[PDB]
Amino acid sequence: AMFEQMRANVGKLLKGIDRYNPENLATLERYVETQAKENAYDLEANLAVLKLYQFNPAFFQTTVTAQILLKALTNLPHTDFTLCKCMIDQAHQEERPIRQILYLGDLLETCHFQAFWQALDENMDLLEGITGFEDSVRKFICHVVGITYQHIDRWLLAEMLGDLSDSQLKVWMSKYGWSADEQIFICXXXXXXXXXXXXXXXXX
Amino acid sequence: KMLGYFSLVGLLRLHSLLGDYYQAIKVLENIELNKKSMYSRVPECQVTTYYYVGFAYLMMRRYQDAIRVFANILLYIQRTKSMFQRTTYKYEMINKQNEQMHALLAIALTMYPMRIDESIHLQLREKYGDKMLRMQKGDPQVYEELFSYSCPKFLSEPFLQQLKVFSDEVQQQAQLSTIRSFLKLYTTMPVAKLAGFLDLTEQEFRIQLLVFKHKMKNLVWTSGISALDGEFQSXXXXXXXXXXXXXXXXXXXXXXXX
Repeated sequence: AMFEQMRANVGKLLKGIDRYNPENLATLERYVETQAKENAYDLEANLAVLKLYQFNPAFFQTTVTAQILLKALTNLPHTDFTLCKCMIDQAHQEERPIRQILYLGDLLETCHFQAFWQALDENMDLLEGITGFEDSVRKFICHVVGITYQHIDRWLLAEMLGDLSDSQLKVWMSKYGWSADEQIFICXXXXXXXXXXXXXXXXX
Repeated sequence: KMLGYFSLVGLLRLHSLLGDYYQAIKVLENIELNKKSMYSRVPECQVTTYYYVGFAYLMMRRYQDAIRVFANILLYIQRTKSMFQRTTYKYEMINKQNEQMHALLAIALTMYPMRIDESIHLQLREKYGDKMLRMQKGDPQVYEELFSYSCPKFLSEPFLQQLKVFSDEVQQQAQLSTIRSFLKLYTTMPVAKLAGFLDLTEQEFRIQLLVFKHKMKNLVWTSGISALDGEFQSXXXXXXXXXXXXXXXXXXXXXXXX
């Protein structure tokens, strides 16, 4: 679709110095919109966009910036979200809704999943166009769960994944191969020589 | 090419002051050039390069690279705790700049290892020593207050550092270290003891959350957490022993050679 069609041109733009010309923002912003709708992704292009905004303040676009940050979050545990923050100055991070989005990201980074879902205005405008946003977040959560739990309450996992029905929970357990148990099932000679040498050294 | 390298370093610094983090990092990556030309031309240039490297390290998550570059620019306490003493050849203004760089490094330096060193630094000032004490205490209330009082030092341009971002990030890492320091080592631990210790942390509910969160970090390991019981459970050895023996021998060698 559109993402694949723009990919070549954007890649070429990023290979050269035109990536520093704000006249190319219109093209890069439509590219970001396509990433959201098709659930496609291009970090390099998104960082280039943020850079263009920082260098040419008058072009700062709230929606595109918010989508870039939200998509970056969908790429956790990778450093995407942190890199984007490095590309936005304090004044802009403090503006609505960038401030709110960074706050949500903070909940995810600090792994406060229940708090995240609670604070997440499910009917938030910016989220509607970001295809698969909620499921992408769940993948990160399952990544963390697979690392921090040996066993976990079935009810607790569903809560952490955004208050899922038992049927929806089953989808994620199936995806990572977790199964319920009692509950959901989730998960000489050389040395001697060395001593001899050490001893000799000590004696000496 | 030394002059060109200096131009790159200055330009990179300017970009950092008014410039994005990644481009500056790339410039730094190109930037390093043989030591010797810099040494022949002037004492100071090398110190400036070291400072730039330290800044890059600070921007970088790792504090290790910056720790080395800063010590070379200025003397730093070595692994095995031996004093590192720097040359005084560089011009006095440059030396003052180097001292400022060393003061900046303390922030990187504390992260690198240990522990309570300010011997090279003047005893009288409470700005750095007080900060060291607060870290030793392990209580944020003192740490937070230290930032609050020496708010002025952090600010020193204002747009460039509008929000104090780096200091806050550093403090949050600093708060976590003490809890890991108990570092488990107990097969099974009473919940109440954990609660008493986690209570000190600002969030009351953190231990249910703060304890599980620590496990996710992996700095400290918790066993049986989230259990119905509610009580946490907590060749290789030979290798460790051999390592120690090696260190002992090394110390002896240095003694004999001396």
